[PDB]
Amino acid sequence: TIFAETWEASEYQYRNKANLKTLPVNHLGKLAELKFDFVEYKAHQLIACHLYERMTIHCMNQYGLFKDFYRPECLDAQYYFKTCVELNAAYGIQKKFFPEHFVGSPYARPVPQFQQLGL
Amino acid sequence: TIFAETWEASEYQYRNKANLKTLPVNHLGKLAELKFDFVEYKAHQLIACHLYERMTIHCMNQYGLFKDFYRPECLDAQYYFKTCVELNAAYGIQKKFFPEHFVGSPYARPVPQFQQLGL
Amino acid sequence: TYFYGGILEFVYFDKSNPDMCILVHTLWIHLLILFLIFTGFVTILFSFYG
Amino acid sequence: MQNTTNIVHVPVHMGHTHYFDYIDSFPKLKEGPTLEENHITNQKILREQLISGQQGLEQNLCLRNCFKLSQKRYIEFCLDRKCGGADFQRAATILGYTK
Amino acid sequence: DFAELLRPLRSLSFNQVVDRYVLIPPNHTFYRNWTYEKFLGGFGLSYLILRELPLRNFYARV
Amino acid sequence: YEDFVFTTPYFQPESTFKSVPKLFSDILLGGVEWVYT
Amino acid sequence: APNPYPNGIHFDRVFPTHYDPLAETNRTKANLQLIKYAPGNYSTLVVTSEKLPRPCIRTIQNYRRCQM
Amino acid sequence: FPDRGNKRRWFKNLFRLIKNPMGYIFWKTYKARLAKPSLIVTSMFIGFTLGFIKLKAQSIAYSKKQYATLRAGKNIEGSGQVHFGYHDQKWGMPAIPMFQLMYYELPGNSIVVNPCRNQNYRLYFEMRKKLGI
Amino acid sequence: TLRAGKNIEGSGQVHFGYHDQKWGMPAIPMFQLMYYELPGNSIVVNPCRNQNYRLYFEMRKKLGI
Amino acid sequence: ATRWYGRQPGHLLRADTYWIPNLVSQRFAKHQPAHWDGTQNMPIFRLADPKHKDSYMVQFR
Ligand SMILES: CCCCCCCCCCCCCCCCCC(=O)OC[C@H](COP(=O)([O-])OCC(O)COP(=O)([O-])OC[C@@H](COC(=O)CCCCCCCCCCCCCCCCC)OC(=O)CCCCCCCCCCCCCCCCC)OC(=O)CCCCCCCCCCCCCCCCC
Ligand SMILES: CCCCCCCCCCCCCCCCCC(=O)OC[C@H](COP(=O)([O-])OCC(O)COP(=O)([O-])OC[C@@H](COC(=O)CCCCCCCCCCCCCCCCC)OC(=O)CCCCCCCCCCCCCCCCC)OC(=O)CCCCCCCCCCCCCCCCC
Ligand SMILES: CCCCCCCCCCCCCCCCCC(=O)OC[C@H](COP(=O)([O-])OCC(O)COP(=O)([O-])OC[C@@H](COC(=O)CCCCCCCCCCCCCCCCC)OC(=O)CCCCCCCCCCCCCCCCC)OC(=O)CCCCCCCCCCCCCCCCC
Ligand SMILES: CCCCCCCCCCCCCCCCCC(=O)OC[C@H](COP(=O)([O-])OCC(O)COP(=O)([O-])OC[C@@H](COC(=O)CCCCCCCCCCCCCCCCC)OC(=O)CCCCCCCCCCCCCCCCC)OC(=O)CCCCCCCCCCCCCCCCC
Ligand SMILES: CCCCCCCCCCCCCCCCCC(=O)OC[C@H](COP(=O)([O-])OCC(O)COP(=O)([O-])OC[C@@H](COC(=O)CCCCCCCCCCCCCCCCC)OC(=O)CCCCCCCCCCCCCCCCC)OC(=O)CCCCCCCCCCCCCCCCC
Ligand SMILES: CCCCCCCC/C=C/CCCCCCCC(=O)OC[C@H](COP(=O)(O)OCCN)OC(=O)CCCCCCC/C=C/CCCCCCCC
Repeated sequence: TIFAETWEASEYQYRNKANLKTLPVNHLGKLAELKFDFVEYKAHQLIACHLYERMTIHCMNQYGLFKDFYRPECLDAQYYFKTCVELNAAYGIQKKFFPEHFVGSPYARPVPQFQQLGL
Repeated sequence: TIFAETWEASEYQYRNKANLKTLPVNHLGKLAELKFDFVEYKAHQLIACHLYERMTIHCMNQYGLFKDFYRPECLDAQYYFKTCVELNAAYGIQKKFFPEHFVGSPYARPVPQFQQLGL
Repeated sequence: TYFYGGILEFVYFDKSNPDMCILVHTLWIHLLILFLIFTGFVTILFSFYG
Repeated sequence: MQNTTNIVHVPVHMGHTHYFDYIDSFPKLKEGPTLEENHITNQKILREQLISGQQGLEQNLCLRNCFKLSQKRYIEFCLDRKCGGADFQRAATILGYTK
Repeated sequence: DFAELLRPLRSLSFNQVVDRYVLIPPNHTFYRNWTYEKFLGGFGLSYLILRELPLRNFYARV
Repeated sequence: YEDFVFTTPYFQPESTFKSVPKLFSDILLGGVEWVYT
Repeated sequence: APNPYPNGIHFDRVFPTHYDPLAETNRTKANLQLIKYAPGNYSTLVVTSEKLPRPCIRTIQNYRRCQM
Repeated sequence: FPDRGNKRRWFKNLFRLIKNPMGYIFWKTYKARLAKPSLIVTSMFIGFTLGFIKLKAQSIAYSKKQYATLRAGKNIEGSGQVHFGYHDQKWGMPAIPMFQLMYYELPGNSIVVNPCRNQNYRLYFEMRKKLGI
Repeated sequence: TLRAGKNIEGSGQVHFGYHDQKWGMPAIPMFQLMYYELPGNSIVVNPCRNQNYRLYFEMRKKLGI
Repeated sequence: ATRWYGRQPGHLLRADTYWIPNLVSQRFAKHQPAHWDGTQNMPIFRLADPKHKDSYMVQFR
């Protein structure tokens, strides 16, 4: 689990595997696509996957779930939120049980002890 | 060291590296290119690198080392003999201290003990 | 997985499920295209009307 | 695995300029003294070393060359044969190899 | 609206839900892909009608 | 040894006479790939 | 130049040739559409070692020196 | 002034080619086709053209093989099957009768399900009799 | 690269897989003003090499030359 | 694991009119019943492998 608003982009990249995905920060530009009026505090936009969640609620309050919520600005927020929590759950588990897969871990490329050098 | 006349070619090919050279048997065809008469027993032609050695001797007896030994049939025998013992010396060392490099060795891809499978 | 499975490997799961549609009108168009090619072969090399 | 992949252990800052990719700066980079300042600073060291650091030098150089040998038994042989019967621990203290 | 998505379930029991929406009797005899054959096949049928436009100018039909 | 220490575990000389029957394994330079067209 | 020491390693282009280095006295030339021979027509097998970086060597010299 | 009569002439010929390509091609090539080459030349044209198209189709298929290999977990530097390094190459079948009699391309429609699959229908005949059908 | 120990499947630099390509300078003035090819004759030995000649001048004076 | 599963050869029909030797020889062949032995892998045809003795004329590319 991430206990902050920010995370080093390299700490979630693979060292011995091809990097085909990143774990980007929340896309704040999607918040300005909502045409209606809403109140959002800047203190909630950086934490992972939450901004997409609040946007989904705003869209489900202004519109409903039938024939009015089906507009591009609102469906992309629902998709980003559903996708952000799925990737973060997978990266979080991979961080818990496979920390040696990521850059920055000392077990990705273990440094030998001095007794292993024969000096 | 090889204690026989015949060796399995696969036993001298690498398992985890590209195979760019083989350890071929003696080229008996080069023995028919000597124009002069000579006596050779079939019991000495299979042992590694010895045929090229005897041929070099036959050519150094008929001819010498100056202006008459310098013909293609005699220089290729001397070059083959010198090259055969160098390659066989390296393969023999590699077989002694790096047996895991070759096909057929049980250490190239070790089979695990049943205690390591968790059953 | 422990008894009858392999190693747990991380892969990217494609949500897009492609599938080629087995249609009828597609082969009709295909024949029309070859019918033009064959007619041109006849029009150029087996036309004796002039 | 991407062929142009590199793992760097010091921070780098990449320029966000169109059509170009490069390292434009290093975080917390301190500009040291100029080449002329270091030149003047070194000449003061070489000048003193030329005037006051040349007596009794032949002995210290022999000790230094003896300690550049592979094995210890050869060093002791070099000291006793070339440096006039010197001691291993006593010569190592002169050269500054002792703690 | 979330409670409206579950309206057809509140009138049913769990056994009825399973037999209704989960355990649909297998029947693999339908031409399911007819939906696409009709849609995409319409471009050809529409072309047969559209190629007869009475527009006089050739470049207008272009 | 000669003013040098090489740390190694206790050597077992019994491993010298380890019965290792050779097994057949042939390498085929030129074989089959995963997919074909 | 002497005939290269027989080497059965080869690479086919159009069809499998089943090249046998012992079937001919002199090695036939390599045609582009027929075969490519192994590298090192005149080469031997040796063992080599990379030279560690100079600064890494100086740290090893200083450790042994401070050790003895 | 320019020659305003030639305006949009390229667009107009393009639409006529689309309307009736065989007629546009026929009449634009009539005076050239008056001099017809021999059967041999005409055959060489067709043979070399269709052979080039046949190899183009095989290269399209080899690209789908490289894409499947990429999806399977093998990254690919470069492209094609002209292996620069220590690998065997497989050039296209030479379009001459010698190789066309010895070789023939793999027909995928000949790779089948084993007919032993049909012996599972024996279960159906037995269950029907067990249930009294 | 082949001789250095890396076998090569295929050929060229048009990487089909997950790699960066570089197509070549478009032969138009826009890119010809921003980019220019690497001139190998500009890669040089460091002139600090010439400072080793100081050893020669000092030896010549020690030997009385 | 994927490479290993892929070498398990598939089934390729013996019927072949593209190779002229089979086009002639198969006109005289007698189709005999292949009695089921209880398996789903009976190689009653040839196998889709380049090294098979009845498929070496096929070009696997
Ligand atoms: C007695 C005299 C008559 C008096 C009555 C007068 C009143 C007449 C009208 C009422 C009766 C109509 C009968 C049919 C019932 C239709 C009811 C209806 O609601 O239809 C609306 C219908 C559907 O609306 P839609 O949802 O928007 O679907 C069209 C979308 O384009 C679709 O786009 P898409 O992407 O969503 O889908 C693609 C689509 C394919 O869509 C397309 O590709 C077409 C796109 C149009 C061309 C693209 C350019 C469009 C440019 C935009 C502007 C166009 C304006 C056109 C305005 C036309 C106004 C009518 O493919 C399909 O989805 C399925 C197609 C397969 C259907 C197969 C045909 C079944 C029809 C029945 C066949 C039997 C009828 C007789 C056969 C025809 C006569 C020989 O609208 C249209 O009809 C569109 C025009 C299509 C041309 C039809 C012309 C037929 C005229 C026949 C007249 C009667 C015969 C005359 C005989 C003369 C002697 C008497
Ligand atoms: C405040 C915000 C503002 C926002 C809006 C900003 C927009 C600014 C608007 C102001 C710009 C226009 C200024 C007025 C121009 C007045 C000049 C004039 O008097 O007419 C000259 C020009 C002269 O033509 P012409 O004398 O009748 O005969 C031409 C010759 O015969 C030659 O014909 P040809 O048969 O002999 O064949 C040669 C021909 C064709 O040769 C070709 O092969 C080129 C084919 C190009 C199209 C196809 C490309 C390939 C890809 C598609 C494949 C399609 C075919 C596939 C076939 C099926 C395949 C199975 O060569 C040409 O390219 C002809 C182009 C016309 C000459 C202009 C000089 C071009 C030189 C540069 C060439 C490269 C550019 C090509 C551009 C495309 C031109 C069509 O007539 C015009 O085209 C006037 C065009 C002005 C239309 C304005 C319409 C309203 C604009 C606003 C609407 C909203 C726009 C919103 C945009 C939003 C942002 C994106
Ligand atoms: C350069 C080297 C590389 C070349 C690469 C290959 C080039 C492309 C190859 C394409 C071949 C496809 C052939 C299709 C069937 C043609 C069969 C036929 O009998 O032809 C007559 C046939 C006309 O017969 P028709 O149906 O009775 O129409 C007459 C009506 O009076 C028409 O009434 P209208 O006069 O009032 O209409 C105005 C007229 C003139 O106006 C124009 O056409 C100009 C603007 C047209 C739009 C631009 C076309 C863009 C491409 C079309 C859309 C994508 C492909 C659609 C599928 C096409 C394939 C069927 O429109 C037409 O000409 C006919 C309509 C054109 C098609 C537009 C609708 C497209 C959608 C089709 C929907 C129905 C099919 C269902 C979907 C199928 C897909 C699953 O021609 C066509 O329909 C189109 C042929 C297009 C050929 C273009 C290139 C030909 C020359 C290639 C040369 C190759 C090099 C070797 C030469 C060696 C020489 C030494
Ligand atoms: C989108 C894809 C893009 C890529 C592909 C692009 C493909 C473009 C091709 C477009 C068409 C080419 C241009 C044709 C112009 C229109 C026809 C014409 O020429 O007017 C008639 C006129 C004379 O013919 P005629 O008036 O009917 O009189 C003949 C008598 O009636 C009766 O005959 P005769 O007794 O007076 O003499 C015997 C006979 C001699 O017999 C022959 O006709 C010789 C042809 C034998 C078959 C050759 C194989 C078929 C080639 C096509 C398949 C390509 C294979 C794959 C290529 C892989 C590598 C790319 O003479 C002829 O009948 C005509 C020969 C004149 C040469 C014909 C033009 C060159 C061959 C076609 C070029 C093919 C290029 C395809 C790929 C290009 C990629 C860049 O020809 C001329 O224009 C004279 C030009 C001078 C030609 C002699 C010197 C040429 C030296 C350059 C040779 C270039 C070879 C290229 C090899 C390609 C790679 C292997
Ligand atoms: C009772 C006595 C016998 C009576 C027999 C009855 C005869 C009836 C004649 C019926 C005529 C049919 C009319 C309709 C066809 C007309 C259309 C046509 O294409 O004619 C060519 C026609 C006329 O061309 P031309 O420039 O006036 O030259 C005319 C002659 O070629 C002359 O050219 P030349 O003056 O320069 O002479 C040089 C000659 C020089 O030739 C020689 O000096 C010696 C030839 C030795 C041949 C050695 C063969 C070795 C074979 C080795 C193969 C081993 C592999 C086997 C595999 C086994 C596997 C285990 O080389 C050639 O001409 C090559 C011509 C190719 C001939 C291929 C057939 C050869 C054998 C035919 C045997 C028929 C029985 C005759 C028995 C007579 C015995 C005395 O070409 C065209 O311009 C029309 C378009 C052609 C487009 C190309 C695609 C056409 C293919 C489809 C055609 C239609 C369907 C199939 C028809 C049959 C085609 C073979
Ligand atoms: C198109 C050929 C017509 C003439 C052919 C003559 C030769 C006849 C030989 C036929 C041999 C019989 C072989 C078996 C045929 C199988 C047909 C098939 O697979 O599709 C059947 C399937 C039945 O649907 P299911 O319920 O899903 O399947 C249940 C299965 N029991 O039929 C369909 O797909 C529906 C579409 C059938 C074709 C529709 C014709 C399209 C033409 C449209 C224009 C007609 C006018 C429309 C006016 C609209 C007015 C509102």
